[PDB]
Amino acid sequence: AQLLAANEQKFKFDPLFLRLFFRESYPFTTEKVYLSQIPGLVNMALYVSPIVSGEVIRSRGGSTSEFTPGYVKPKHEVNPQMTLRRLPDEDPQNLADPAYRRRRIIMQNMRDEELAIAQVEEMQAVSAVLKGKYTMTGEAFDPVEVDMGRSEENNITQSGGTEWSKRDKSTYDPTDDIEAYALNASGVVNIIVFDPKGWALFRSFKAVKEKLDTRRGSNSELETAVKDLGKAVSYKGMYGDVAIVVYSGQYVENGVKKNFLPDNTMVLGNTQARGLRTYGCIQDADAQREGINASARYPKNWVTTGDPAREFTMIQSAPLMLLADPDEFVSVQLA
Amino acid sequence: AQLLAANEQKFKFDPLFLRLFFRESYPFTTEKVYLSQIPGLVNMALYVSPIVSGEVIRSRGGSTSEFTPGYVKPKHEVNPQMTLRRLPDEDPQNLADPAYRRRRIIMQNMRDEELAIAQVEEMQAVSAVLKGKYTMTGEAFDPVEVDMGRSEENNITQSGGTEWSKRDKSTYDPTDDIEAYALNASGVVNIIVFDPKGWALFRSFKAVKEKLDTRRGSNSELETAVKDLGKAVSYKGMYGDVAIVVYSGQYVENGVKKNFLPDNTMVLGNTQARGLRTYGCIQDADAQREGINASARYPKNWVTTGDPAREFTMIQSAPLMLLADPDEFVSVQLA
Amino acid sequence: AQLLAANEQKFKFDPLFLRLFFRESYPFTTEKVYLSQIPGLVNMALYVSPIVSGEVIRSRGGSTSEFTPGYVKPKHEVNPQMTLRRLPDEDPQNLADPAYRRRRIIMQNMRDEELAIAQVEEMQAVSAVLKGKYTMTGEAFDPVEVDMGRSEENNITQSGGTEWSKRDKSTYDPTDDIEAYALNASGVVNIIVFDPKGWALFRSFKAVKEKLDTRRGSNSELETAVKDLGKAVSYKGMYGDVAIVVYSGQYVENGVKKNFLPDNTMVLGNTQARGLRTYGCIQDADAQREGINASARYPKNWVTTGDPAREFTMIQSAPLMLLADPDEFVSVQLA
Amino acid sequence: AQLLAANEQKFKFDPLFLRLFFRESYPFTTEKVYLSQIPGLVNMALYVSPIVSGEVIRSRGGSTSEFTPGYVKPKHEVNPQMTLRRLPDEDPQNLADPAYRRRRIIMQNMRDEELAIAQVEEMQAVSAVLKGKYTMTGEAFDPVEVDMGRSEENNITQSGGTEWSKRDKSTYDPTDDIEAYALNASGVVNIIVFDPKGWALFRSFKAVKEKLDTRRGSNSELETAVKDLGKAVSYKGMYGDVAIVVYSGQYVENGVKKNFLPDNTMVLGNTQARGLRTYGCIQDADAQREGINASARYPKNWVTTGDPAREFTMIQSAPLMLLADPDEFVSVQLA
Amino acid sequence: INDSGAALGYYVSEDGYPGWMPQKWTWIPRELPGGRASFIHVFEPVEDG
Repeated sequence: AQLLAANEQKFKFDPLFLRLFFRESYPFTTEKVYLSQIPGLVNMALYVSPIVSGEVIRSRGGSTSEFTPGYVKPKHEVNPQMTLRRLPDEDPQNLADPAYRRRRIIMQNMRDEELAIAQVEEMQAVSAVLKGKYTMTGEAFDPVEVDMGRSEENNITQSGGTEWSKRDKSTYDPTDDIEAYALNASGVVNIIVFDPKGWALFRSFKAVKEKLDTRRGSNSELETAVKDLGKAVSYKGMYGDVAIVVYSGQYVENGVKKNFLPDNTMVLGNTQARGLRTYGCIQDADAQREGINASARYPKNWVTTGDPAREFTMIQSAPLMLLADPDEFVSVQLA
Repeated sequence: AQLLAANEQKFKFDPLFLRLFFRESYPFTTEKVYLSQIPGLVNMALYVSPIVSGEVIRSRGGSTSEFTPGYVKPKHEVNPQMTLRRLPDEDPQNLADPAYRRRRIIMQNMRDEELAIAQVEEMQAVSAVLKGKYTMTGEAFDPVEVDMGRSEENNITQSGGTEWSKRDKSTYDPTDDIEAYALNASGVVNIIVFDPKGWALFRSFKAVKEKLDTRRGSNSELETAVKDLGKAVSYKGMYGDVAIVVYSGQYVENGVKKNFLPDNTMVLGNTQARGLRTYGCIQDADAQREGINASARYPKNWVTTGDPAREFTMIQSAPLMLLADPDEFVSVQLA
Repeated sequence: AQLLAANEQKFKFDPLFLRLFFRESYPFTTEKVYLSQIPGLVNMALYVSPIVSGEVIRSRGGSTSEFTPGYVKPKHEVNPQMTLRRLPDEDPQNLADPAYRRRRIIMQNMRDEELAIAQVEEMQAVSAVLKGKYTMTGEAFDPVEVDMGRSEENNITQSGGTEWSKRDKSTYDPTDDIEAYALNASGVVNIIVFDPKGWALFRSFKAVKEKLDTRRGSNSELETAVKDLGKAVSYKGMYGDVAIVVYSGQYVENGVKKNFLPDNTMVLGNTQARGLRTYGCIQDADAQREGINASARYPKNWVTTGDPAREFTMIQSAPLMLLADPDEFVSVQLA
Repeated sequence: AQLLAANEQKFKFDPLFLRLFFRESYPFTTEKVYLSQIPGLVNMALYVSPIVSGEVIRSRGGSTSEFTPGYVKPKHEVNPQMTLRRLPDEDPQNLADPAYRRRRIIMQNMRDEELAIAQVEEMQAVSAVLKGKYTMTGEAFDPVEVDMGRSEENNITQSGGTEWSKRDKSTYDPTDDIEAYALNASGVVNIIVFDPKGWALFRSFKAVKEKLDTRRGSNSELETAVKDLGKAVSYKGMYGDVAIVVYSGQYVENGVKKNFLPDNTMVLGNTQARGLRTYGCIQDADAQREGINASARYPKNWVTTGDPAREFTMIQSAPLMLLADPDEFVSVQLA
Repeated sequence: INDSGAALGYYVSEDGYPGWMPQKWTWIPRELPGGRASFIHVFEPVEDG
């Protein structure tokens, strides 16, 4: 059992979703998300006559304001019985210390913990901006469908009508489809991040390959983001006007591993779409009596006396991240 | 209700228009803009004989001296009912204080306010140097067209005759068109800032891509400006003689977001073009009896007693920024 | 402008609805009613095996948890220009005092105010337990239908089939219909409160008049309730097993007066039916910064400086009282 | 964790079964019920000759003395994270206190607890005096059938032969059946409490409706009992000689609610039938070392340190209430 | 105080400097039983109570 302050990572490397589209964090002192409580977009046009001023403007009463945040509280043991991750030859005598082994093993345990919540949050993000629906579900828990409201024109499919696979691999240009799906996106699209084989049949067209610019032509901080997360986001290059990226991230589930992304999917939208990170109550007596009922995360190291007389690291959170405008992204399944 | 002095930002990050072309601020104690009152360019050649001296030289009587400044006075509430933007772990106990929550929420509110007036001012700027016309308009207000006087040769179009899209993507050099549009610009052009797809079809020509220098070759403080505003201005590089930039700024309107820039447009001109920031009267009793009738901006925090018994932050301004020489920039719609 | 504590009535005389069926008050710190948040009836049967114990039991997630409380905030003036209600000869010299006139006139004003909100709340109650539907409506406000879920067998009609008017006035006994409508009421009925002519044609049958006991036979505190509110609830007597009451309450609307009760209606149910008094946010800066965001009522006396330079008494509330079990009462329109 | 003495209710409102028929409590220091140990009815006739006296008389050795009491020990949390039941406007500042919230929430929790054990005990009672069989059962526990010994003539059925539904609704008198089932009841019957539709088809006969007296004619304290529990026991009136009651009590099980009573059933017997409330051991170290091994109920408030580091309210009991004379009541299923 | 008015103790709210500390009320008796002057509360009362 070590203090709360032993929670230093400086490792925030989420794959460009919770850090770039979903910056809009709202931890609450209350259980649910109350979209009426969030101001979101403000009623933002009307003025008043040059004699007096008008009424009082409020948070404009969101129609649906009741969903259950994913209160996730996992834990692990940091029992000093293992040989640990030994960074090359930094004096294993301190590993021989139970104190250093226990502290850096709580380091390792907790980092596994937040990357676990981060990967489940990224699955929530990919569900969110791929269908507008999120499955708040788990065993011994009712499945609540949390819908931002993704429209039908945001779910139009490439296989409908003519498929890119069922097209000329040399002369056909899918740019026409690119603006066709981008027009009904309530904004400009500046990233065309694909799943791998989706980008494969996208680039199979020649027009794509002599239309794209392999050069840097550094447009924004997206190159810096790729250099940071050189793991699963791949900056293919410029398609001229728009940036071409491929995400091949993978989640390692209970017995097997598989990619986050489905077979062939796309979301057309902006890099500055508004993403909410509403956070529920944290059900920990420590959190309430020290005021961490409204926060992002909560770690603790703590000893059980009695039957499971041991010591554990416990991580608690409650995210219900969504997208403010589901119509911002057009979600297309590809050929 | 907090004092006037609680208006500290040190955040002036306008996108290179009101800070680089339109430095020429003229807040007035009078309602309208009186271009005859502004000296502008001074009658600046004649001398007198070596015996005596001549007559008195004045501000040379601008022909049109009557336009309505955009007196913009929005407001918001800073009601201490929200959980606020929590910068990472700087003692949320002070957020628990109504005093600190209220002061940093008036900070947040007012900063939203000046960035709102800044973005509407940038829309005014883009209208101004893209057509020479500005729409001083709003509901319950007559639409006044404020024209600097952009000439026809400053509005000549690329689609007229032969389009760059309707040209050889490999051998054609658009530099010829570059000096063709630059010659009738009343000066030298040293920035070729495009909107994204405009620069896309500009660079689609090979001659462009082996004529441009990707290197820094740091010419001026424009690199410093890009490093400051790494958001929406993108320093593509050197085209040799001239700098290549792309602006992809976006305004987030009442229900949707969209780019400031039209589809394919260009303005050819200097970085030192003269831009006026005439400012009208500020209609606030506080402003008049303390002499802020002639200024840039005015904040206040103030309580309403009675029916809307609440407390608000109010921001008031009246810009009518224009360009001294509309002929300085040639405005071209691209292929 | 007098302090908050000058709000002493000790006059709670609501007509047996908000005090006897709808005791179940739930003022919230949040705008809407969240029936999922209210525990209501608790999942209340299952035990666990004599080895260990089971899972955690929650508030069992009400299906619909979003309705708009009737945030009612009226006001009046207490301008010391009137001669007031002079209780017989208690020294009118203090009425001659502006201080005493103003304080007892704010007394009179505010009491009118809570009896106004009480009478509108009683109209809400009569709509609620007469059809299960409530019209949350007003000009410049969308009409929300708030439905508890009154079933069809709770809305079966006496005119259907054979009417009591179309029956033998001497030999027919409406007791058969009494248990016929009481059986599908999810409980025992112990008050048969009628509207006046409804009870008139009920008692027109002889069997009723020699079956009813005019005697006191004091069953419960309902006699005490009638003695308290001797105005519009009339304890007719005993019908033997069940109590016979008649409500003839009247509301005095904008230009005219008329009874609360429709022509001929009945609700069959218990005296201990569960009634919720969910209360929304109170939109008053005073209420928020002193924590009266979650309460029943809020008075204030307050001066306006400027154009309406006067002084007013303001009353604010937000009730959305409903019935937990709409099936508890069978609502019948009579012959 | 609060002391044992914080267990004050003064709320004993069981529905006339455990308080009127089953007063005969026998908490033991031993696990099972030992009917041989209970004296029950005493051998109560023989005297001795007027010379000397006879042998020693014992508890007359009950034949079956081994059944498993329903040791029920549920619990709940009283975590101070909820807003609680707010009785109208008694100073919510004390609810703001964690001390007052925690104490009155343990009040609420524990009262839910004993009413839970009371409702399961009432289901045991209704099984007992409706068939003489009780199912001592639960998951991870063998189902023991505890039989008082209800005889066949105590289980004779109305549907056998001629049904009351299959009779004249006007001229047939079910009083003949009333004494027919009452004669083999080992005593006089003075309550004819029905389930609702059972009483409905009972009273459908005219002879019933002009034979019954709706008047009070207050016979005993049963009117007082109905006035106390005006919830689910309904004193229909006098049938002349006998009292007519209807029980419509309901239990709210794991996901749904339904009446205690089956569709159409009756038990004919006395109001003074002998009911045993044998109580087993209480398996709580606190209870043993302070001598509450032989008692009715045991509450406690207690903190867990370690993995479930929380605080709970725990209620423990072990009832095995039965009827001394199963032949006292004739159990009839109706038409 | 009691019904007779005898000043038993006091509820000291927490300091408010800087202008953003919350107030918490702490118990302080007026004097110790042995006559020790712990909380010297000297004020001039114009009337009783």
